[PDB]
Amino acid sequence: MFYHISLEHEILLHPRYFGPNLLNTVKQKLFTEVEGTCTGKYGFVIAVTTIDNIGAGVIQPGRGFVLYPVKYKAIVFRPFKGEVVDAVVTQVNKVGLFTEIGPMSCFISRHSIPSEMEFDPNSNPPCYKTMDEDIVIQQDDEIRLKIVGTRVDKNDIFAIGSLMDDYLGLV
Amino acid sequence: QANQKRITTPYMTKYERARVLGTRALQIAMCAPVMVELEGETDPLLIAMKELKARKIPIIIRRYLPDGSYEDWGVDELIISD
Amino acid sequence: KPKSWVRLKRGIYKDDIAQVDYVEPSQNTISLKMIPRIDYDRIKARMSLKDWFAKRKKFKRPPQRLFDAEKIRSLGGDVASDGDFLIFEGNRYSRKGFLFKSFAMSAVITEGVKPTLSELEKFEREHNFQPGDNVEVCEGELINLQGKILSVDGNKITIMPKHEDLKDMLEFPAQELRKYFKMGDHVKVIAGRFEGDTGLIVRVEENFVILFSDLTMHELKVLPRDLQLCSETASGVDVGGQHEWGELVQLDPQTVGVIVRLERETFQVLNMYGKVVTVRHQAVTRKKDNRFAVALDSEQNNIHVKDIVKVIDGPHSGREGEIRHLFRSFAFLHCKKLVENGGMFVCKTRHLVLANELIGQTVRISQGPYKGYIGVVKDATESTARVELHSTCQTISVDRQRLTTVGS
Amino acid sequence: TRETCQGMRHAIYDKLDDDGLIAPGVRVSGDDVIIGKTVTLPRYTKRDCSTFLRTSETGIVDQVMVTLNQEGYKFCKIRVRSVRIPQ
Amino acid sequence: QPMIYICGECHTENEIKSRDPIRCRECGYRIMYKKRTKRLVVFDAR
Amino acid sequence: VRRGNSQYPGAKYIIRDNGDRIDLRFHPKPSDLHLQTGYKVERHMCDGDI
Ligand SMILES: [Zn+2]
Repeated sequence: MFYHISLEHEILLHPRYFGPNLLNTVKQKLFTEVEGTCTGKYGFVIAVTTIDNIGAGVIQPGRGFVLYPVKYKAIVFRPFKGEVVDAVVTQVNKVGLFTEIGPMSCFISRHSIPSEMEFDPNSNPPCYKTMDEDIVIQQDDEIRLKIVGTRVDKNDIFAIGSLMDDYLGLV
Repeated sequence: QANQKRITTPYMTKYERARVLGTRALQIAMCAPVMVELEGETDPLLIAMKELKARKIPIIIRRYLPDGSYEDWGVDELIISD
Repeated sequence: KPKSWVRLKRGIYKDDIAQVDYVEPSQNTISLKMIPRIDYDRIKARMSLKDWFAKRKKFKRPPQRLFDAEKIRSLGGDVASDGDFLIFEGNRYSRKGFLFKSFAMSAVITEGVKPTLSELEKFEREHNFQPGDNVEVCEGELINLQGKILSVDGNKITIMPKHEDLKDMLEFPAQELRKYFKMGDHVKVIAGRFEGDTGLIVRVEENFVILFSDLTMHELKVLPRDLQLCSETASGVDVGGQHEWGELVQLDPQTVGVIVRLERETFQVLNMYGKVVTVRHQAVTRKKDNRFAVALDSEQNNIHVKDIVKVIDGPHSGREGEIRHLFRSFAFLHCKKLVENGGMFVCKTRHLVLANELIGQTVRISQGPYKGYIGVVKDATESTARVELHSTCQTISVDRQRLTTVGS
Repeated sequence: TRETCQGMRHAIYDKLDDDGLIAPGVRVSGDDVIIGKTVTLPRYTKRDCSTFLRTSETGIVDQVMVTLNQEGYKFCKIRVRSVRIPQ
Repeated sequence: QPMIYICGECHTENEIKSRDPIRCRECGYRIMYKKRTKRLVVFDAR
Repeated sequence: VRRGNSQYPGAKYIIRDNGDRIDLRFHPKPSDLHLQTGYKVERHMCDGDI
């Protein structure tokens, strides 16, 4: 789920940039720092919209650097358990289906698929299908999935989804 | 402690002088842009002393009161005796 | 007790794990079944046991291997059969290969003895409850209640579970206590087919929990009791310190790689070419790291290790990493933001871009203000030397053009 | 020798004679070996445990005495002389 | 190779081999002294 | 740094921004005598030092 939240980050500055363009290099470093990161407490950080304020930096004794507390408003994508979201199928195989929700990637286990669906190794594009073949999900399809779990890996949370509930299928 | 009425001494203390000169010298040594004409000067401490006499050190002294508040003084707003 | 693991104090069988067969307190001797230690070279040369003991001082003890009757037949040794057991050199050997022998109780060790898992394999109730784990009450009046393991004990754990909307703590023993977890939550397996692994459970069957390993998208079913809940990530610490994370290794002389992932049995070592190949612990042998080296780059500037560089070209594009190992035409980069390959990848060196013979000899100073003095050269560069003077208690620096070595 | 013994400092050992001892009349400086001694391990099979001249001192070997101690082990004493000019 | 030592009592030079115990072959004395070096010794006369 | 640790008004170490110390006693390869702006040189104490 995408969110707009205000966060705070302290950027260290080498005395090299104690020049007229200091405030600009401060925000440039903030952008380079926070953008693209992921955290369990706040989820993925998609982009930095604005900078609310730059605090007065401090000179740390002995060290040359100056530290600035930079409060900033950013876009974050945090999923949740029990949440229905759209996803994009990117690879389909016999084991299951692999989808993407923004930066996150999801894998749908056989126990999360309705009993009508059955694995078919014989098909050239592997896919999930039932005998009626009313609904067919293949690569690049749009699906609606329920998030069942959250697992954080190397500062990168990954989620497992589900489509087992009613009305969750290719629309 | 609104800087409208700063109640601490308008003179830079000897401790403030010592620490400001040292901190600015370290900054110069780390290629911080200089604020005065260096004509034939190379030692970072001597350059920092020149900047102090010129009232050009880009540093603010934050003086904490016992009560917990503080006052911010630009290094150029203080009287330098020694 | 019968069928117990013990060890030996002295003798040629010392430091050998053994299993008890029978104990006779009256005779002060016990029977231990263990792996025989027999030397095949001795059988080939047909040496007497007494002669082996006479010259035992400089003779190495044989290793541990399962007894084979066919092997001795080829070597010419005599093998006798006595029912299930086999008699060889006045000792009874089992058909499987285990050696049955009797030894004094005093020599045998019966306290503080603990076999290893590897040892048990050759010879071939418990509970796992830790603080911070959710447990259920399978049996008893209060059923279908999940509580946290506040305390721990041995046979009778006597945990103080905290159930939902229940501030008070109850009392339950080990047998009544059961390990249960909810769907879609982290779970860790201390013991199992693939121990030390983490995954998420899509469902919880009554006795066959199903989880998916992060290592590979494959099912892993283990007993729920063996399962545990742990928000902490899987450490994956190696056993015995054979290697270390981010360490260069020489799988083959031409190809050199860095181990990026550590597992219980397999290894995922990243080679120079950038692909991922799986290997075992024994096969991979360590290689020293080039603490100093040289290379080349597109900019035609010197590059050393531990320098920040940008991959402007090559397999990767717009990628930043820190060099950890260097090769003639390859270099290993490090990072912390990269999920793939444990944060470590490899790119070509060129594609990367910037982002003594006189020592100890005796010399006569032949020119200058110290002419005539004599000394021993303690250190010499290509132009200047340090000469300890025989007469002045001082070591001086002298231009090498002012020295002549004194010959014997 | 550096092939067999392991813990050898970077000090030269060429001032020693074949008996492992320096000879009288040799100039010595701080961190110079004067008694070469190795202990066999339980760069292989030998650990250097040589005696070095005290750091910052210098002189000339005055005399070298070799004996057996009470328990019959070989035993050496080395006297180093240093001329001191008042300063 | 020779390793000549001087006996402390009878002043007799005599060969000694490493691992050979210290003992004068003439008088049996157990204290011996090494001979002066053959290296070049040069002093300023100051 | 060219003078090294043996000619008195010389230097003993080069410390690079990476933090690795280059010992100028065990005379190292001339490529390791290279100085750039980030580095520091542990020079011998000289006249006028405080
Ligand atoms: Zn004698």
